[PDB]
Amino acid sequence: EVQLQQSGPELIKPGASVKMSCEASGYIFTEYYIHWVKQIQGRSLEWIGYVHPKTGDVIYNQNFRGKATLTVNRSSNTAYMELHSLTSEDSAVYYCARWDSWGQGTTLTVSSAKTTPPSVYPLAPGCGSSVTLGCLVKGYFPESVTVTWNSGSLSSSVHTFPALLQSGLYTMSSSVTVPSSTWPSQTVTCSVAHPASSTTVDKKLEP
Amino acid sequence: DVLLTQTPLSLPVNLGDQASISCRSSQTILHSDGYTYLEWYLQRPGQSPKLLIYRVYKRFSGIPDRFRGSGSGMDFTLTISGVEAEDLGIYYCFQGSYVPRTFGGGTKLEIKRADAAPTVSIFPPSSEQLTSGGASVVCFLNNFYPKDINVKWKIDGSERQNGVLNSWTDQDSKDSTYSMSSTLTLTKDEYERHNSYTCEATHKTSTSPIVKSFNRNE
Repeated sequence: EVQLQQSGPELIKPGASVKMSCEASGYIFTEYYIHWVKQIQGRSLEWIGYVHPKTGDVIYNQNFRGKATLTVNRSSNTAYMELHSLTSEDSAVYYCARWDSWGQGTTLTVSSAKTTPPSVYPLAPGCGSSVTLGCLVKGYFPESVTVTWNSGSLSSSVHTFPALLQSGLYTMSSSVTVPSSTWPSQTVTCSVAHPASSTTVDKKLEP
Repeated sequence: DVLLTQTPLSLPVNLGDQASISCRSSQTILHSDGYTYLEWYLQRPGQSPKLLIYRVYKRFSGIPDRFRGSGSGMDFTLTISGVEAEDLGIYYCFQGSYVPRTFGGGTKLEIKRADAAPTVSIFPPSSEQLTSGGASVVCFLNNFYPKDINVKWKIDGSERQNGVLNSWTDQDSKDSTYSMSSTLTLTKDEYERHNSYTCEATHKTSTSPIVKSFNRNE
């Protein structure tokens, strides 16, 4: 039924601007308001404003006046939000939402640092009886990466540790625990995907 | 602006028991049209917020009857009875009676379980890594409960604090445990001037720490 499709993630220099979209489908676009919400660190939520779709009128949160500009394209069933004079404080996940359904969110990173592909190193036991393996994803930018173990066959016994900052770049890791029977008799592989740099790294962990 | 304050910040609860979340506003949410536009949202990890309750009590379509909303004026309550495993997440209250519209800070529901000691695995720096001039020693502390835990690194028997970075997972959705990763990053030169590297996990499941170490010469 109702669905809001948001534009992809953004990496923008400080001081520049950016416009993200919110395509609606499955209902009459002119009948319902489209709100824009900012979420900080996946927790704190802030309402930015909504736009009268037919008349184009907009109701703003005063704290976002001069920072956000809400528009609509009635023809394409799309709502737009433009953020001006970006600073690192504007780095957040931005949602567009009807009263009924929310969009999947648009991640915005405001930084002068450029897209950095990750270094991937295996984590194998040195020189009972479950064996924990891992892969260290170090020095990438920006978020995010996805570590897939054995094409997804191993999912229940996986720990994805959230990324932290290290020397201005992100570092994360991922563990998998398997029966000592499984490895190294059978192959265990981590697949690191970093879409921002169009990179996929596959590591076959060796004893 | 109207401020929404939720209590508690974190709600540990057993499965099948009743959880209650408070939402207090600095001003009355009763609008001039006679309606009270207070809503409740749930955000599971990795997902967008989903609507649970609107206009104080009205359940959204597809929301089970164990979620109940109540209140008026400046005091509102979300009750869950009884808690299921899929209810894990953060619950927000939201008012739409004023401009600007404001959210509560969020209440993190937490599933209680029996105490579990962490499983500690230490990993020497990969040989692939030493070509870059640096060395990261990784220590995994997986599947422990409760979430409060302490990691201490030792190099040749002496505590090391410089170069330690830690990351904590959210509560696991299947076994309700927590995991943690600790990384000691040194230069290659310093890493090779020392022999034994130790990862010590201090957890309430024992008055003594769990010690996992390795000797670089082995």
